[PDB]
Amino acid sequence: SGFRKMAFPSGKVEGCMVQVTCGTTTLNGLWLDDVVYCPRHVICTSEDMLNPNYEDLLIRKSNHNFLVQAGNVQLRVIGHSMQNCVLKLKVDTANPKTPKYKFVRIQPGQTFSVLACYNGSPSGVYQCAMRPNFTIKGSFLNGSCGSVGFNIDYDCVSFCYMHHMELPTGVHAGTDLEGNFYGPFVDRQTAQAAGTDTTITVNVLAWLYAAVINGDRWFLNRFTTTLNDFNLVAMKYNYEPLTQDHVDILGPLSAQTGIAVLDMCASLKELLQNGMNGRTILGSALLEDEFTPFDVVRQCSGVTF
Amino acid sequence: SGFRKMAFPSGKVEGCMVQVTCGTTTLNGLWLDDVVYCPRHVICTSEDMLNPNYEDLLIRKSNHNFLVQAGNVQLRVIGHSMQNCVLKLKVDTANPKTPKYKFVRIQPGQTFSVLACYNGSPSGVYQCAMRPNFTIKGSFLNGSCGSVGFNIDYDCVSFCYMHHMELPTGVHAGTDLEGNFYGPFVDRQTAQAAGTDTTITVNVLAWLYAAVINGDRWFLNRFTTTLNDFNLVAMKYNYEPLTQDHVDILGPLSAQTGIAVLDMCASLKELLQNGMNGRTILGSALLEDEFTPFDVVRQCSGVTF
Ligand SMILES: *[C@H](Cl)C(=O)N(c1ccc(S(F)(F)(F)(F)F)cc1)[C@@H](C(=O)NCCc1cccc(F)c1)c1cccnc1
Ligand SMILES: *[C@H](Cl)C(=O)N(c1ccc(S(F)(F)(F)(F)F)cc1)[C@@H](C(=O)NCCc1cccc(F)c1)c1cccnc1
Repeated sequence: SGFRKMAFPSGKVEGCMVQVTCGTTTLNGLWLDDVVYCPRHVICTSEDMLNPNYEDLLIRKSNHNFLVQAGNVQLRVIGHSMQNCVLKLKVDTANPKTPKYKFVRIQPGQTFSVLACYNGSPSGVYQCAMRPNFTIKGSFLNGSCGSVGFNIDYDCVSFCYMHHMELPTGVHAGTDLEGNFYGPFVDRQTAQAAGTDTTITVNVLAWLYAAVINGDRWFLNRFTTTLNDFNLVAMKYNYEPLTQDHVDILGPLSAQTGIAVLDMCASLKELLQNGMNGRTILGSALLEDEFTPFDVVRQCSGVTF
Repeated sequence: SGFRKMAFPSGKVEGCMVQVTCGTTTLNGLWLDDVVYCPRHVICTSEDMLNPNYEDLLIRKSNHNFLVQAGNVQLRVIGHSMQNCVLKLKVDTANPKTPKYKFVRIQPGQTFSVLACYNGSPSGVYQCAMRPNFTIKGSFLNGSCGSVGFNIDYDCVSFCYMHHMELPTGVHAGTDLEGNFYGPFVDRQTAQAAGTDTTITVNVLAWLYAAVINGDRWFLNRFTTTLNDFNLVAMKYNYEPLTQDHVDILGPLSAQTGIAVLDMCASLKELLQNGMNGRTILGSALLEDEFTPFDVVRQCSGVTF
């Protein structure tokens, strides 16, 4: 019993983190095979971060200008290129600790573990959701850039996120491992709007299923509803519309609990319209939307990697 | 910016987890040097868990009855003993991945990372506090026993917790690595009272400092108070008494923020007496007490290991 925001075990990702230095800028890189991946803003100086011409900046740089360090071991750079917003540094040595891995572009509302790093060394590990507005609410200081987000499936690490920036609002923006930003963000120090964020409805419902599995039942009501009627209420409270695909994905939790998805939708409506009345669910006084239905099933049947 | 419940990176602990089997019971063990540590209830059968005589049960067992497996590699058991509630299995091989490590008995209100395991394999990693009543609010299924709690200081892992049991209430009890239970708990299937839990006041105050550092300031009031007066209010809301040692430990956060500790105490009193009025602090609609003042300082200056 119990339900917690659990990260993946970070050991396999720890073995790939390196430090990348170019001039005076130091940030984190990801060493897979004989390639090191890092944010291209490593080549930027303080005077060019307002409007960097990355193609012109990268031209003033050669392989020897990139200092890559894995622990105390200095790697030798034999090639550099730019892919979208990431730099790929070809090194003379294949990482002996390279795990089985893919690059994945995650969809909004999916979750992943962040290994926050400084100077190529790990600080800590937390579970995150890609918000509908393609930001994350993380914990990231100066130097955390190049820290990565991942999921694990048995032995394969699926990298989905590289940390690039903090917006003036205090939320976090980054790219996939091909260097394409999630959302409309660019890698320069200019004001950027994340836009209206919404609550991941399917995830809140997964969490209400988690709650019932663990004996929090007080919010279960005698009412049912319709996708259309529920969705009229979703839009009012800035919740993502619920679709039959969402309903289909909750099916295991429905089947487990014998609570029909639309009956949980009616429970959720009463909470949105009435609040929690100073009560709590799984230790929160708010509705939690950072657990996918896969995250509930994983946690509740004790899936190992 | 941002503030999150961050666990330590789990790589060094992953390399020490093994599976321990005795008869039909399988649980997790911790392989350090040539010793494997596990809950002694590994020797118990379903018919003896209500009132195990551990000394009599262990007598019916020999080294060959203990099956220890690190990945697919079967370890050879050349000695077994019982220390309090843990079994120590001497194996023929020193763990090649043994990290620099100590055993530590943690104090109530201290925090640590749990690597939840099944069949000697990691599921995930989360940050926990030892509650004042010596329980933890974790996520643990059948088979999670032997999962460990730790803190890291640069390169040294300090193991503080081994998971033993779930109480009928759904909270979690365990031992230090010398097998001494935190709290009054025993390792048998009998009803056991955790007792009244209290809120870790010093930790709530650290978290209010974290909140101010990150720009949540709405709860800051024009009132001050006294340790004695604050403590009159603490006892009413089941909060631990605040002592000058607590005040002393918050000093860095005081000094950083220029908010006197007793001024934060007055802020906290107004919240306890008035509630949050549907507002939120660092994304919670409740007062959070699972960050130590050391956890705030770590997270806010980006300490790596
Ligand atoms: C990267 Cl190691 C880092 O921590 N950055 C960072 C620094 C510079 C740039 S860039 F170079 F790419 F010029 F473009 F600016 C990106 C990221 C910190 C950071 O985000 N600095 C800029 C903050 C800012 C201000 C106004 C408008 C913006 F879009 C951005 C950083 C600090 C904390 C967390 N992550 C990153
Ligand atoms: C250990 Cl792998 C495990 O998951 N246990 C467990 C099983 C047996 C015992 S024992 F053997 F030591 F006999 F003593 F019971 C301890 C722990 C699960 C568990 O706790 N089972 C007993 C539950 C229970 C019921 C009533 C009163 C009690 F004190 C205990 C376990 C399940 C989930 C999380 N942790 C442990």
